[PDB]
Amino acid sequence: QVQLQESGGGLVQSGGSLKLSCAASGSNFSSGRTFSTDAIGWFRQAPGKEREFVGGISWNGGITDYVDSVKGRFTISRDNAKNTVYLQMNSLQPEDTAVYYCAGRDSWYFSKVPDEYRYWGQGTQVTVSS
Amino acid sequence: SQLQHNIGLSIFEPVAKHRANRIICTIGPSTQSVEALKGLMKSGMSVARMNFSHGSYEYHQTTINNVRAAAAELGLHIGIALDTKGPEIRTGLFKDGEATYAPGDTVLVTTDPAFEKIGTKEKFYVDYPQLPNVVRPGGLIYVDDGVLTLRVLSKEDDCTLKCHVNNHHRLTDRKGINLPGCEVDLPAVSEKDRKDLQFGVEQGVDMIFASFIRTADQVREVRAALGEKGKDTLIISKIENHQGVQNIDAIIEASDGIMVARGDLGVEIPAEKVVVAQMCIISKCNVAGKPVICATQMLESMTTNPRPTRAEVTDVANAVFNGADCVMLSGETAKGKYPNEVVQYMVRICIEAQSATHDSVMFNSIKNLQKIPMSPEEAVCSSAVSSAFEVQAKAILVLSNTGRSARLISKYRPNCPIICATTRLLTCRQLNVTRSVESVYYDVDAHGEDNDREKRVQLGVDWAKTKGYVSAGDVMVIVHADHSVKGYPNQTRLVRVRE
Repeated sequence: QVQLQESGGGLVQSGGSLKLSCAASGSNFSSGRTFSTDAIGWFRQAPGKEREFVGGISWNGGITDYVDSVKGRFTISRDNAKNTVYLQMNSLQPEDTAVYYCAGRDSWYFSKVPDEYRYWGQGTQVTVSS
Repeated sequence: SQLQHNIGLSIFEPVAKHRANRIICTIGPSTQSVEALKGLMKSGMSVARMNFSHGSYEYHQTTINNVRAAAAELGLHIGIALDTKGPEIRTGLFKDGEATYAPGDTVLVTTDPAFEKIGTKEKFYVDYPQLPNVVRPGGLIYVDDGVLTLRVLSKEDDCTLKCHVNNHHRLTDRKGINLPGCEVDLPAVSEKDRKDLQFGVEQGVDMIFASFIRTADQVREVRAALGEKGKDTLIISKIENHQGVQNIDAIIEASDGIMVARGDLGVEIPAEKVVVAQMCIISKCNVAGKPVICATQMLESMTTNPRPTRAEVTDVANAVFNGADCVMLSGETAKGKYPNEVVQYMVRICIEAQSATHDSVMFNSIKNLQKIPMSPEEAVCSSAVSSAFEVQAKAILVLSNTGRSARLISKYRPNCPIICATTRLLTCRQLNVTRSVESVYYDVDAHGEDNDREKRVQLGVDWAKTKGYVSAGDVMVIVHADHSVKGYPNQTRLVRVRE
């Protein structure tokens, strides 16, 4: 219904930084839900793993949570007027090398369970070499 | 019990309900484009409303032609509703659109067409010709919903009066008057009102929102005007004064649905009363199994702001809880900066309210009021919802060509979509104001005559499946008519959906 579009991956230097961007279209006309009504989660899938949580943001941005590994290093924000979610990743490390997806849940609140989200982006590669 | 259901709610769990209520949108300057209508329709609009207190027949032909086209493009059945001007001392077209009056100011009040639009702080025009002959020096002239009040001081001329301004106010073009004395003997259909209705019958509108309906005999007047070219179009009485509320029972009986014009009511009755008046009118409409609409003041402040107020939202929620079949936006959608967002706020309010009501209680209530012996027709639709509940059905599929059946089946307020499979388009369109119904058109000319009623049932079941209602191994509830009945449906069938 709602589609998410990722962008911003690539190669970065150990200690460098990237800003992941997620742009949203359509709607769930059935529920009257749009990007701005829905919480957004950021998940990453490291090589050969499943897809763990990084951080999440409530519908109007009033609440966010982060996995401890990225706390103080990553920041999720959103501009509902531009239909976009941002993940700002600073002091990137080799351990953050993974593919990152944004996902939108049909709820005002976010979750850390991948199976609880309704629409995803295709995902973008992030590789940090030292 | 709601009490149980309430303590079982979680704000965090997603809601699952397929929306049961219907959203009525008013068309106007910001939504009249085909692309805009298409956005209204995608965002949940079931009937487009043509407010005829404004615009020419050319503006309103543009709307008809444009929703039909937008509808077509979407392959949907959208209703068209002609809201009448109504009998209404009305007055405006101010010079520069406006004028402001201070207490103590003296202002002419003329029934001369010469100042009908060069209306200034000093001389303006009141549509009622009998004003000098019905309002005497001393009494008051309520201007713009009991807000600005004028004390009459003299019949200055043959058709002009010189009046004393009580309270300050800013009057914009076209403000309604509420002369506090009755015996104004106001007609049910002004001469324009008539002429606007042939134009509606002539263009094939699905329903009239007849305005300022006071007594049942007026709802007869509206009818007769519609003619026989329009015998089959819906009349929705607009209850907007104490007389409507007073005779709500014979107005309901003689109308086809009721609209609660909440704001218009609140000119004459207190807010705390209006609350009750809505509970009351809506519920009487439930019991009569007639469609009831909430009207004025819905998500008002989302006409200029990207979000409405929490109070306005518990307001819409209440109209749903109260039992409304539809909510109607006006100005939120007609002159507003966020039409698609407001309409999508309305969808989310309905689903959340729907999700929050016990599924059964309305059924039980409406059932426990029915007198016994029930009639066959009543029992058939009653037992349908009942069976559906009992076997856990995911959709009721009724075959009705006028749709009377779907309005009966919805009167028991099931907890699943009603899929109406009709051979009339008008019926598709008109059913838009009845809770839980979703019509599906069987073009007889295009296909067989479907006397075995088999194609039509497939039609309904195909839809139920593609619309996401029902899936392999779900039980469905078919309500049609036997080959040996005068009219009405008397046959019901409990099928299982096969892969």
